[PDB]
Amino acid sequence: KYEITTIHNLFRKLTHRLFRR
Repeated sequence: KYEITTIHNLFRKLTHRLFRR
């Protein structure tokens, strides 16, 4: 559950800020 669930729930901060950067 860490592909589309936690990936956008616990990474939303990075995805919107510095996903890979």
